[PDB]
Amino acid sequence: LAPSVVTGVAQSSPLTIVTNPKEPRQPVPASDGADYLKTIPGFAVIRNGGSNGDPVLRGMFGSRLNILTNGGMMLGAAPNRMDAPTSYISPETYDKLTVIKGPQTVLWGPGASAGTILFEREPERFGELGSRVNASLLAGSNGRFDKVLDAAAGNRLGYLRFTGNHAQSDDYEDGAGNTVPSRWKKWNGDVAVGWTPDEDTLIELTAGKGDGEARYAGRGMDGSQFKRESLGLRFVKSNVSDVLEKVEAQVYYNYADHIMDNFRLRTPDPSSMMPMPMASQVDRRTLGGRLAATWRWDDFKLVTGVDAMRNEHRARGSKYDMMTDYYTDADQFPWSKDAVFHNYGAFGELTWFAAERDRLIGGLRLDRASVKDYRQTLKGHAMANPTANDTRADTLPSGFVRYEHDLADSPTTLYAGLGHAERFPDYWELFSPKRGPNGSVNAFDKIKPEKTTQLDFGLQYNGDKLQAWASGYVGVVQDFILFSYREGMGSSTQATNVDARIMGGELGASYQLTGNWKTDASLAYAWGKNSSDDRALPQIPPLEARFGLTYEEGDWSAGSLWRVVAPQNRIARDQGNVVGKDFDKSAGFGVFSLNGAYRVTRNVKLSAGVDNLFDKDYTEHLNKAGDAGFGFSANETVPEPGRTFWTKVDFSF
Ligand SMILES: [Ag+]
Ligand SMILES: [Ag+]
Ligand SMILES: [Ag+]
Repeated sequence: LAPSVVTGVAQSSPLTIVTNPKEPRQPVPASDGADYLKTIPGFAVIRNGGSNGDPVLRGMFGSRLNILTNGGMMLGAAPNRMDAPTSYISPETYDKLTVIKGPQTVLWGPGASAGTILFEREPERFGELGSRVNASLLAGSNGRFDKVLDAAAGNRLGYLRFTGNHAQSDDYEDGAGNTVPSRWKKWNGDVAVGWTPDEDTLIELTAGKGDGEARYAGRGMDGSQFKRESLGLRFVKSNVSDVLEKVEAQVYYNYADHIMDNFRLRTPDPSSMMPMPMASQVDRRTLGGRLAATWRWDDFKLVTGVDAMRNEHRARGSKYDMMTDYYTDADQFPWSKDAVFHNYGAFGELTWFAAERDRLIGGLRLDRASVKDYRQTLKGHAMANPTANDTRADTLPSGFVRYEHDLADSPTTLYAGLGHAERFPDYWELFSPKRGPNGSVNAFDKIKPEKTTQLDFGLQYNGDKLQAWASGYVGVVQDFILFSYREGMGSSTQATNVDARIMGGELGASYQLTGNWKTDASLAYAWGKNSSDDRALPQIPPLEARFGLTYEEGDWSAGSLWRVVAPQNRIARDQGNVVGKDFDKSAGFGVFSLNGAYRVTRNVKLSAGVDNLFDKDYTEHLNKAGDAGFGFSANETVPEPGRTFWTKVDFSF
C-alpha cells in the first residue's frame, strides 16, 4: 500500500488494459494523449516536438486507432495531423483510460482495426451533500510546470464538477547538449452538471474548452493555436425491466480550431520554400451520438445499439504582399469548407457464459459511411478540383468472435479471437495526398476502404507472486492505405492501396520477490509486409523491452527502469503515412531511469524521477525528420530528451 510510479501498465483482462491516468508515470508524460500510451506495451509515438506525438499501435497509425473521450470523437484539422486527436486530450483530467487491442469490439464505432482507446470520466456518486477535490502540481527541467484541479460538489439529487489544467515546458535538450525546438503550452477547463433523480437515472451536461501551442522541430511550421470547444449530453437509465439492464444515450459536439504558422514560434527560414511570413487556419466540427441497450438474462448478455457521426473541415490562409512587406492574416478571409463526412451504424455484441470457466463473445456492426469533397479549387497558384462537390459512400460490415477459457488447476485464462474490420478512408487519406492511385483524378476519387482480418490470441495468469500476460496477433490487410513520398521540388505524396500481412505481440510479467521487492518486464513486437510490392511496411516500431525493479517499504517506494530498443532494419524508404516516411534503418539504444514516491498523509503524496539518467543521445525510428531551418540535415530525425528531472505532488481531499 506504499505509492509508486507507473512505468508500465499490464494487460488486465483479455486484449484489455485499464489504468488510472492520474498516477505518476516514469518517463514523464507531456500532458497529451500519446504520452500516456507509451506506458502500455504495443504503443509507440511519432515525435513532432516536445508534445503532441502521433500514437502508433502495433505499428498501426492514424484512424486505425479509435480514440474516444467520454464516448465522443475529437478530430483535429491540420492537413498533416500537426494536431492529432491526442493533442487535444489531457489524460490527467480523466479518471480511466481503457485500451482494447484488435478489432474485437463493435460498441464504440467504425473502423477500429488496430484498437480502440477510451478516456472516461465517471459520474460523481454523492450520498450526503458534500464535496471532493483532488489536484496535483508538477515541476521539472526546462521550465516544466503543470497544475491540475478536479473538484466536485453535490448530493443524492445532483452534482456540479470542474476539472482543469495548465501545463507548459520550454525547449528541452537532447543528450548531445543541443536545444531542441520543442516548447509547448496547454490549458483545459471543463464543467459537468449531473442530475440523478433516482439511482436508476443519471443525466449529465458537459462543456469545456482548451487551448495550447507547440513548437515542432519536426515540421516547417508550428502550432500557435489548438482551440477546442466541447458540448456533451449523456443519459443512463438502469433496471428498466427484468431483462433490460441499462439504456444509455449520448450526444457530443467537438470543435477544433488550429493555427499553423512560421513566424509566431520561429523565424521564417529564408533558405526554404517559405521565406515570407505565412499562417494557415483550419477547423474541424464533429457532431455525433450513441444509443445502446444492454440486455441480461440466463447465461447471456446482449448489447444492441446504433450510432451516428458527422464532421466538417474548413481552412483559410494568409497572404503576403511580396512587392511590399504587407501581411494579411488568415482571419481576414472567409473559411473554405473542403470536406464533410457522415457515418451511421448499427451494432450488437452477444456474450454466452457457458458453464463458469467458459465465455464466448460475438459482435457485429454495419456502417454506412459517406464523404463529400467541397473543395472548389486546389493548391502552385490555384487550379481546378476535378471532384468538386462529388459524393461517395459505402456500406461496411465488421465483426468478431472470441472464445475465453479458464483453466481449473491454476488461475489461467486462454483466449483466441477472429475479427474483421472495414474502415472508410479518413480526412487525411482522401484530401491530404497530392496524388491518388495511378490513373486516378485524385485520391478522393479512388482510395478504397481498408479491410483487416486478424487472429488475436493470448493468456492471463493471476497468481499471488507472479502475474503474467501475453497477446499475439496475425492478420491480413486488404487495400492498406499507403503513402509514398516522391520528393523531386518539395515533397509530393501519393496515396495507394496495397495488400499487407501483419503479425506481432506483446507480453509482460510482474513478480513479487518479497514483501518489499517487486520486479516486472514487458516486450512489444510488431511486424509488417507490403504484399503488393514485396517489401516491408514503413513506419514500424522496432522490438522493445522494459525492465522495472521496485522496492516498497511502509510509506515510500524507489524504483529503477531500463528501456531497451532493438534497431529497425525492416524499412520502406520514402513510404509511410500522412505524417512521416521511412528513410534510414534506426539504431538500437538503451535508456535508464530512477523514481521514488512517498505518502506524507492520506491526502498528500510526493513523486520524483530522473528520466534518461545517463543523458543518452538517441532518437526513435518513428520520429519525424528535423527541419532544415533548424539545425537538422537530411532525414536526421528529432532526438528524444536528454536527462530530465521531475517532481510532483498529489492532493486528494
Ligand atoms: Ag501544419
Ligand atoms: Ag508554411
Ligand atoms: Ag508562402
